[PDB]
Amino acid sequence: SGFRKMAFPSGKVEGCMVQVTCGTTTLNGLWLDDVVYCPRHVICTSEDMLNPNYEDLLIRKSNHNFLVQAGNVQLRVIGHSMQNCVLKLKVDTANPKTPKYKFVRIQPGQTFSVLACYNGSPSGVYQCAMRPNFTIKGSFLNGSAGSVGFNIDYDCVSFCYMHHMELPTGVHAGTDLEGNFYGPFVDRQTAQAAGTDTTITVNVLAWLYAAVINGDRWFLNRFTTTLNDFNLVAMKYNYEPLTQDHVDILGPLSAQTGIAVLDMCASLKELLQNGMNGRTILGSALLEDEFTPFDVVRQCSGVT
Amino acid sequence: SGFRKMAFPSGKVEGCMVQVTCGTTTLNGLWLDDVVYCPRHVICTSEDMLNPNYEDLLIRKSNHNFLVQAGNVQLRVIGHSMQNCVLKLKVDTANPKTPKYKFVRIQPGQTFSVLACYNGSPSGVYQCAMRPNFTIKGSFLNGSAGSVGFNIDYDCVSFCYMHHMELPTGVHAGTDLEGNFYGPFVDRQTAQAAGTDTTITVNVLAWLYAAVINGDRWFLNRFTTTLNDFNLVAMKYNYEPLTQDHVDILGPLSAQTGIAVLDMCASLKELLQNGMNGRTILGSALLEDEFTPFDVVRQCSGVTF
Amino acid sequence: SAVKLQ
Amino acid sequence: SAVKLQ
Repeated sequence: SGFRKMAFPSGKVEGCMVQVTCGTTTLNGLWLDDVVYCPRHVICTSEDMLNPNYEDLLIRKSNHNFLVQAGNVQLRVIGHSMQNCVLKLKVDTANPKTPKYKFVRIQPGQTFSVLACYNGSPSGVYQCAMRPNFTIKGSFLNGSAGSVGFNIDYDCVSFCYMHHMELPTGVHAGTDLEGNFYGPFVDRQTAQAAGTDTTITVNVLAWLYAAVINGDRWFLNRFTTTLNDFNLVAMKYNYEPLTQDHVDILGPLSAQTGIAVLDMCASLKELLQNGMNGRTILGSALLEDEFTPFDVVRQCSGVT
Repeated sequence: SGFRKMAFPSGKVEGCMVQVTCGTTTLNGLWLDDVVYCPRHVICTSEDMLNPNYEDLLIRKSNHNFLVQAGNVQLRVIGHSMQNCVLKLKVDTANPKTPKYKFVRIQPGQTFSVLACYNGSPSGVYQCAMRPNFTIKGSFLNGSAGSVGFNIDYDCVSFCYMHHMELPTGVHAGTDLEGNFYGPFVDRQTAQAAGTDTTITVNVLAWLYAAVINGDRWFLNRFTTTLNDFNLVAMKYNYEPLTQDHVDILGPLSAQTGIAVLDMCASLKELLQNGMNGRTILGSALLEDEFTPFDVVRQCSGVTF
Repeated sequence: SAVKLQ
Repeated sequence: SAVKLQ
């Protein structure tokens, strides 16, 4: 029993973290086989933060202008290239701790773990969701760029996020590992704002199923709803539309608990109307939306 | 900026987790040096668990009755003994990945990272606090006993918790790594209840400081309070007594933010008497008490390991 | 219920 | 206000 915001074990990612310095700028890189991936703004100076031309900044650099440190060992850079918003630094040694891995681009509403690092060393690990507006609500300070987000499946690390920057509202933005930003953001210190964020409906429903699995039913009611009427109501509370694909994805949890998805939808409609009235659900006084249906099954079934 | 429930990096501990099987019972063990530590109820069968006589169950066992698997490598057990509620299994192979470590016993209110494991394989990591009633609000299924809780201090992993069991209320209980239970519980399958829990006041104040560091000041007010007056209000709401030692531990956060500890107490008092008025603090509608003052500093200053 | 040894 | 590259 119990339900916690659980991250993946970080060991396999720890063994890939290095430090990259160009000039006086230092951030983190990811060392897989003989390539180090890092955010391209490591080549910026103080004159290059509003409108950097990264092609022009990079052509002025030689391999030996990049200092890569893995623990207390310097790695010699023997080539460099830019791919979208990331640099790829070829080094003369393959990382012997390279796990089996994949680069994936995730969708809004999917979760992942973050290993927050500074100067190539880890600070801690936490669980994140890609918000509908393509930001993440992380915990990142100056120097954390190049920290990564990831999922582990069996023995395979799926890297899905590289951290770049913080928006003025305090939320975070970054790229996939091919250097394409999530969202309509760019690596410039101009004013940029995300779309209005919304609540991840399919995740809230998964979490309500988790609460039932854990033995709590107080919030259910005798009603059902059409998908149409559910979405008309939920939208009024700034919730994301629920699709038939989402309904299908909730099938396993529905079958495990005996509660039809549209009956859980009717529960959620009443929770939004009423609030919790001094009660909590799985220890929270708000409706939680950063667990996916897979996260719930993983944690209530003990996947390792 | 931002504030998250942040666990320690787990790599040093992942390398220490093994599977221990005795008969039909399987759980996790912690492999350090040439010893594997695990809960003593691994020697129980399902019929032995209402009132096990662990002394007699263990006399009946030989080294070969314990199967220890480290990944897919079998570690031969060459000695066994019981220390309180843990077994110590001497093995033929010292763990080459043993980190710098110590065993520590923590006090209520202190936090730690849990590496939840099944069949000797790490499943996930999350933060926990030892509650004032000596339970932890974990996430643990059958087979998770022998999972450990830890903190890191630079070079040294400090192991403070080994998981044993789940109470009827769904909260969890375990021991230190010398096998001494936290709280008034015993390892048998009987009805047992923890004392009524209370809120860890010093941690709530740390979390309010974290909110200030992150630009949340709406709850700050111009009122003042004495330590004694605050405590009189705290007890009415089931909060632990704030002590002077707690006031002192909050020094660095108080000096960082320029808010006196007693002024943060005045803010908390008003939060307790009037609520949040439909507002949130750091994304939460409840007052959070599972961050210690040091947890706040390690996160907000980017301390690494 | 009773305590569950895990 | 401005984005901060980290």
